[PDB]
Amino acid sequence: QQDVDNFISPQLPQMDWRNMSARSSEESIREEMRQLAENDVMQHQRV
Amino acid sequence: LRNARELHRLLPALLPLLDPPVPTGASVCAAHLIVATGHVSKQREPHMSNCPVLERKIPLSEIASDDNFLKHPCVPCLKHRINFLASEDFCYDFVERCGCGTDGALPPEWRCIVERQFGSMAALVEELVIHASNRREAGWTWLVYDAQQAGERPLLVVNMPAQRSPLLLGLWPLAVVNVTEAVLVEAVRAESSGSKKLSEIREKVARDAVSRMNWGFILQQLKKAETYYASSDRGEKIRVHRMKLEREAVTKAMSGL
Amino acid sequence: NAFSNMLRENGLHDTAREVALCEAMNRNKELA
Amino acid sequence: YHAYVPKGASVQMGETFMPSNIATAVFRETEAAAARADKTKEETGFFSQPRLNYPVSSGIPALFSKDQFDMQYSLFHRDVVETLNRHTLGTPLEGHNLETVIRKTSFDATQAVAHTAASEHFNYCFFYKSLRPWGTAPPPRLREALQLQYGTNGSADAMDEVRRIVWVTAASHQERCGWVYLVWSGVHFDVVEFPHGSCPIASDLIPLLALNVHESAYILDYGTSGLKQYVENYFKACNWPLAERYYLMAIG
Amino acid sequence: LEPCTPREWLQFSHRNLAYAYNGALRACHSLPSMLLLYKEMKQRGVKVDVDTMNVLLTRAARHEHIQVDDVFLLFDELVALGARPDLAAAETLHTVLSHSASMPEEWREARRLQLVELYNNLAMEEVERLAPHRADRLLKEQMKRFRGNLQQLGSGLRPTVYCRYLHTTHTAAVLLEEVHNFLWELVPNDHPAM
Amino acid sequence: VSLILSWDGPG
Amino acid sequence: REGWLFGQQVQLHYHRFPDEQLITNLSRWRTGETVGDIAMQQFRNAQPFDIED
Amino acid sequence: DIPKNLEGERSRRDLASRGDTEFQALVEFIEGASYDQLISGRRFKKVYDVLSENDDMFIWLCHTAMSVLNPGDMRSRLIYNHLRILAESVASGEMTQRTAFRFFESAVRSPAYREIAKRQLEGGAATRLAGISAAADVMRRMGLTRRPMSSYFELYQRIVERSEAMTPWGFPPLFQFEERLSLE
Amino acid sequence: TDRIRRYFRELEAVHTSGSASARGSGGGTTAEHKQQDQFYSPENQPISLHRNN
Amino acid sequence: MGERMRAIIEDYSKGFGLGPHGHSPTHDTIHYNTLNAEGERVRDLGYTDALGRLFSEKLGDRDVHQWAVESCADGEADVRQLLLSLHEWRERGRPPSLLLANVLSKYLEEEIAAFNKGIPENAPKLQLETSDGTLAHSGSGGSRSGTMWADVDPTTFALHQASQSTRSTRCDEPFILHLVKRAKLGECVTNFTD
Amino acid sequence: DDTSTLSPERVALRDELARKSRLVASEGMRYYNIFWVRKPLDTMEKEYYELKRRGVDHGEAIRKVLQGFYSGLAVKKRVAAIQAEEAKLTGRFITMREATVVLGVLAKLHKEQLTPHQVSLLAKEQGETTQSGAKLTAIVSRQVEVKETANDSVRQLREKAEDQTGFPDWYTGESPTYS
Amino acid sequence: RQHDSGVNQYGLKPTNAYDYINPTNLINFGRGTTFDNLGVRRAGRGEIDSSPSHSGSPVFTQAKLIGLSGEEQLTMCQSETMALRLCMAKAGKETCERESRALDSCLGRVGHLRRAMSEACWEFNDWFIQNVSDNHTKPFQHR
Amino acid sequence: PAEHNTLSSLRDELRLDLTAQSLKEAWMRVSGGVYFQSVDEYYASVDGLDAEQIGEVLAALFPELNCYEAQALVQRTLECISRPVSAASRQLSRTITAEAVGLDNAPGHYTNFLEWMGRLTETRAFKTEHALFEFSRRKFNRDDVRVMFENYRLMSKATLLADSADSYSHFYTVLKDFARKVAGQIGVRIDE
Amino acid sequence: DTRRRTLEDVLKRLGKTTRDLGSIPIVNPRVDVGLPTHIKRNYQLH
Ligand SMILES: [Mg+2]
Ligand SMILES: [Zn+2]
Repeated sequence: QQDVDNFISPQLPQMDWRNMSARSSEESIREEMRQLAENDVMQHQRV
Repeated sequence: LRNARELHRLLPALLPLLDPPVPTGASVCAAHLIVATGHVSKQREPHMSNCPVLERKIPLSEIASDDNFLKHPCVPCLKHRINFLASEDFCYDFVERCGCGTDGALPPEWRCIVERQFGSMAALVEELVIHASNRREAGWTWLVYDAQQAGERPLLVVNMPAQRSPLLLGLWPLAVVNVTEAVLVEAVRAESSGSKKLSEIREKVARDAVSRMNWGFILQQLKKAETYYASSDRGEKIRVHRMKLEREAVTKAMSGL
Repeated sequence: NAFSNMLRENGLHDTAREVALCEAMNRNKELA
Repeated sequence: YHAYVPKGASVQMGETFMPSNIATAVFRETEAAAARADKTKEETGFFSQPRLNYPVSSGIPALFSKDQFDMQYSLFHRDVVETLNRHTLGTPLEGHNLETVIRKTSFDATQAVAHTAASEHFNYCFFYKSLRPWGTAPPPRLREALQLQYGTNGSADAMDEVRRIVWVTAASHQERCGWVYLVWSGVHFDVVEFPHGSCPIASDLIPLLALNVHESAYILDYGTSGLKQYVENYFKACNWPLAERYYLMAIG
Repeated sequence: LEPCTPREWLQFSHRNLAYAYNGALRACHSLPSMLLLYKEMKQRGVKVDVDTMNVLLTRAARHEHIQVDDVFLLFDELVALGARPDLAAAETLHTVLSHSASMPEEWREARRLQLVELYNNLAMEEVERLAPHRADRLLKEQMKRFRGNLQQLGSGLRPTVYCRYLHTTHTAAVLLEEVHNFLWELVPNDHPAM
Repeated sequence: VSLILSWDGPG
Repeated sequence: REGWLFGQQVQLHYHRFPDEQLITNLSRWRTGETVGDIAMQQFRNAQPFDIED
Repeated sequence: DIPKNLEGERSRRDLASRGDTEFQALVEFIEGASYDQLISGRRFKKVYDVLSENDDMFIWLCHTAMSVLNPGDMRSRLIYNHLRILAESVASGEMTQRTAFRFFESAVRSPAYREIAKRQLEGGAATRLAGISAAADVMRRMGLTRRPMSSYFELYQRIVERSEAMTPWGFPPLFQFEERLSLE
Repeated sequence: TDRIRRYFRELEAVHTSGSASARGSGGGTTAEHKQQDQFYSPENQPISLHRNN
Repeated sequence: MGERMRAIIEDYSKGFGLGPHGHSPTHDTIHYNTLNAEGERVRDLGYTDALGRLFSEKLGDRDVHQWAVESCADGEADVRQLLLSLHEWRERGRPPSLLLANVLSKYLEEEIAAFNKGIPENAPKLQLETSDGTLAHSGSGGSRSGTMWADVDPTTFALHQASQSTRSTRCDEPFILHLVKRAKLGECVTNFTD
Repeated sequence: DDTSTLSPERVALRDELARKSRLVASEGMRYYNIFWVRKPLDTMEKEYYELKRRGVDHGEAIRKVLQGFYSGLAVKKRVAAIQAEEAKLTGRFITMREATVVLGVLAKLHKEQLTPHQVSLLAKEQGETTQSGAKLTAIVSRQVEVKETANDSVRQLREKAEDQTGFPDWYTGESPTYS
Repeated sequence: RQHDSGVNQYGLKPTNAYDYINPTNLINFGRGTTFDNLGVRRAGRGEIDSSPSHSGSPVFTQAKLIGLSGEEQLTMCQSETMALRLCMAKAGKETCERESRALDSCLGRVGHLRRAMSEACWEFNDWFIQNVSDNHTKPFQHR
Repeated sequence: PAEHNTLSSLRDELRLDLTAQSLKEAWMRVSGGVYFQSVDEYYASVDGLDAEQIGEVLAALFPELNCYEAQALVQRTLECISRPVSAASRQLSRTITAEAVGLDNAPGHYTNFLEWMGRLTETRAFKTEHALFEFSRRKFNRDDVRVMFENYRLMSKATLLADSADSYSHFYTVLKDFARKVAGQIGVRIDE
Repeated sequence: DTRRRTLEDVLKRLGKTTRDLGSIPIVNPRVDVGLPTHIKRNYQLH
């Protein structure tokens, strides 16, 4: 049944740096602040 | 600070192995050394057998002194040392150029760019300050130009781990602030002298470093940059290189056939 | 393999090992 | 009276040398001290600096002046701790061990603040605990262990060799920000160099000795070129028997 | 536990003790701690296994300071006690024979000869096992692996095992493909062919 | 062997 | 002695003291199992409903 | 169940020559696996009783630790001594558990106690660490157990099991301690 | 809650048995297991264990 | 019997006077030696001079008495005196008498030089100078010998330094037999009380 | 005795504060109560009363105090990201996108049960990929052969450093010189 | 000591003067009586005199509370059984076992659900005995 | 709990940081439904793959890591996906940090009593007591008993005198296997 | 431990105990060492 028929991609942490620098900008942190302050109201949802 | 002597001794043993990039020549620039030496693959150049710094027989700082190692140098080590030296004295030199608080004359064009980017000069002052102030290590903080997003964002502030150069990321260095702990220390003992928490004094070093900057130098730097990414030979070289990379993909894909 | 095989079965392991070693030793400089 | 006397002051005998002026200036400094003590009581976080087992009112013998060591203790380390506290409150890491902060913040860029501060806190601690003021002679069992590895046909060659390899390792870390440890891998000894914001527990080794290779450590005394002299002195002042009982506990 | 009562004797055997000791062996993470247990089980007569051999030889070949000499000595001794070598064992031996360039040449050739002997005995034994079941695909695979391992060792399946093989084949396709394989086994892969 | 059994060792 | 509601002999609760979740789980806490733990957070101080008219 | 009252030289000879009964029981139960004996449920029962003998005191201490809101600072030598003495009086039967408990909670602590309690506690529930550390300390310093660890282990374990129970730290006053009518 | 438990027992089941479609003869098998366990038994593949088939 | 035993012991062994925190050992709210915090503080420090180990390093193996007859030429000093003072200084750690300090000064001068040659300016050096009358090494700043302590009670000091295995007390036996017992029986030979 | 020290007004206040943000409520005590540290709930109540006695009404005082907290938190996590960047280009720290490579390894190991040999082989060919590995790799569809863009590597990290020029000197800016 | 303070060697320890004149009261409270069972007046469970009391009248309805085995009893699956019944009644040309599959799924779960409820209810009996019941000691309120 | 996304789905975008939550959702996406109670269970499923072997794979992938930090990375990832490992090594590290910090400025020395009370849970003596406690509840069987017996018969009067010194450890010598059983198969007889 | 006679058992077979030797520098009779050794070990005491 094989004969009929017939994620470890290396990612370097140095090459991501541009994206990390995007997160040091106070625009994106203004945004994460708004985001996290909207989610900080007490949730009654649980699972 | 000045490594010119140790590098004067080290360089001739590097240059024959750098002939790939360019061969033996009179004047070499620390920048081009830094980039030629920057990323070293374990695969191509390993530590040669009986590597004197591998078995901890000789220290990396003293490999410049003994001549036995200079005859038959271990490429990755020699490289690492040279990279470090060239980078650090590139830093000191650069800082001695930006660190002239001499002329309080501030260019109009610089303001013109900075307000478009940040929205004021105080905004940039504050960017530099919080980037130099809050650091994971005591390094140097750089203000540089990146051609990538350059239409949108001309400038950004990267604080580099230790003495590592921004040229290594393909960024064009404009200015630099020295937060290395020698500065912090002599600052501390400059305060107890006359005629306290670390955080606030290293931020005081940050924003008394920013006030001592010479903006004209940054004008020349930025203009040089823009001119460079505007050059034809830049485009041409890019084309020729990517052409080579394509030929290589093709021939390596044909090799298995 | 005619020798070491006999010696292993007759109880002598070490001499058998050395002799096999010696036969391979011979074969090396016989073929080369 | 100990509770009433401020933190820095020494309690001693009156020699009646005090002119009324400086006698009043002192009371004013004490009042200020009381105020700043009231605010430090509330600024107090979860973690805190370690109590020192040995008196540092004078320097650490053969190693540090008073100003050097107290620029490590009361300046850099306490900043590290303020940082650590700022960033471990309001996070899932509230009120856990120094370990479970170091270990659960390992290798992530997002929590790099917490991890760096944590590991520096540990390193400084272990450094203080690695210094015995007049030094000590390395115990027999540890010497037997080290000799079986580093020693080449010489008597306690392992001691000169270990205090050589430590020097070499120290000089071979160029950035001058970090730590040098003598550690037990669990199958063998070795001398490892950790960069700033990294720790032996994070790499799951077992630390024996610590040496502080930060330039801020040797600058006030040995200058910028004085690292060799610095290490050489450190071994005059180090604590071996500690390293030994840690080694023996590691083994069983 | 040594049996005490007749009831306890009915639970007991040397050949089963093998199983228990194999477990206790897979438990030890270091070769040194294993060696002791092994010495015991050797001394109190305990029937010893393929498995005792696999768990010993693996953790002897990973152990950093072992003289390759003793790995092979140990194998030999396990076999003298009547453990049946199998593919895993032979293959581990093979891997140990690669990582040693530091030994005398005659030693390396002696042990290579023994290893080829072993792989061939294995291949035969395994043909006899798989043939009566009309397993052809599976058998062909196992042969593919024996052949593959025997070529790195600079030899091949002997003609003998090819004879015993060919007489047990069922499909014609397999018969011809097998003669084919045997021929290719003699020459390198760039060789002239029609 | 008598020596190896009787010897004190400083000298 | 009787509670008013159903005549209970105790006052109803689930938890009382600040430490109990910690002290109960202490080995897990030194280990560091409890870092992202949402069970020791959600229900730590959780008390019964008021069932009363 | 005649408690032996202490006596002359033979009785102290046999207080000093006693050894570990916690262990001897265990041995004698084990010994039933010998070829010439059977394994007895009686021998086992005796082992069980000796192991689980620590409910009269350990239970009491569990109550002092977990059953009392705000028993002051339990590290302080004053309250600590209160607890120590009462413990040694629950062992050796000099006091009822109920009486020693009501003694503990009614013991003298500090003037204007509640109004100092408003400077620490909101609902008057202190932290339970000091209580357990003191309660283990007392059993260690008093000679309560032959093997040192057992004290701490039992006091800890019994608390952990009760943690799962509905209204865990409250108790009906009649069943909480010794009284005419008891629970099974 | 039961739903969750069942979901994650059938998942890990599916991966233990799906490993066989990942590795046929890759490993995990002992020689002693070849002796003892390859025989038909009530745990392996019984015929039927019940009356009235 | 046990209770009054405990009472006598706890009453006789209790401390008194004022501690480092300025209060009694029995004081109400504030405590000393929390969780053997002082015990550990002795564990990691230990009681030893720097001078002590410099001496025990330079002397090395050779006989104490021999050394004493050497370091005194005939007219120098009574051997009994510096023998006494040496014994009381090495074990039973004490401040060395200015006799022993003078002898050690002109003996060890190169080791003290080598220990003193690298030190920065404002940090404690190591010096033997008796220009001041008194010997108490709380008086010199602990810089006279290498001592970190003002005072250590003799018995504890002796126990601590004897927990270091350098000197021979039970090693009087033949040398090699002593070492073989040490190796094969370990230090766990005295686990056994028989 | 158990009687709330908290008067009903206080109760309503810190309850409202607590329900408008969970962060503020949990900050001091997430797991057990850490009682020797100050707590945001308290500090915020303090500066709330402070606002009220300067004449700010209820609503605006509450939202103002909450803004204070949130802005402080904004500072903190800006710092965290600023150091996060440095730490990622230091090379030894990892965000999720690389962690998926670690998980990738563990999962590949489990799924197809691997011999330690196969594992070591995996390691060396992944080392080859990691370092010598090239962007723009070509597949043969024949005539027609297509080149696409691959994963990360060190050589790629070189070519990124030279501006994809293939040369170490592109910087015309002034720097030190050596002769 | 080795057992309860309210129970001595021969039976319940007789405190009030009623016990000394009537000492049948010490040793016999009924036919669920054992000797360990004195002073604990409630006897085991499933046993005679095992029932807990609430303000003096015994609790004999426990199963009826959790809705196991009562007339008012909680029903797990209704929609299913109705759906399937509808299917059966409509026509005989098409037979739907899809409905019978949804239903038998439902049941398969129901079993474990019920064992859970029963277990929780026995825990309730235990709790009710500890913290509520007076053990038949207080006067009836219910008439 | 704060900053905890209650409604998160698997088709949500992967969070950036490494938390038990983020890593477990990640792992769910990568491996599918593979979940293990602890790290040694994972090492059970891979059968013969030690920490360091994998450590070489990761030391290859991330080039600037050490060899020690490469295994550490593995252990930290596995311990995030499952419980932390139980090892003598980590117990030692814990002890070492605990005493490297020393006393603390907590009022009653609170965190120190925490640490101390915890660290005694891992002790030999504590385990012995746990065994005696489960023993008291009749949690053993006949076999456990005969095992305890023949563990006892192996002592001498001398061993007793030595191991009765601790007042505990002899209880451990007898109960060792049973204690190890609480805290943590011959097939068919083949004859000649 | 060997086949040598200590001075101890020499005294036991002579029957002098420890008291009779009193004008001799030996204190501990049960050591194995010469007279000169005995003198040097006790020398600083007088
Ligand atoms: Mg009735
Ligand atoms: Zn090298």
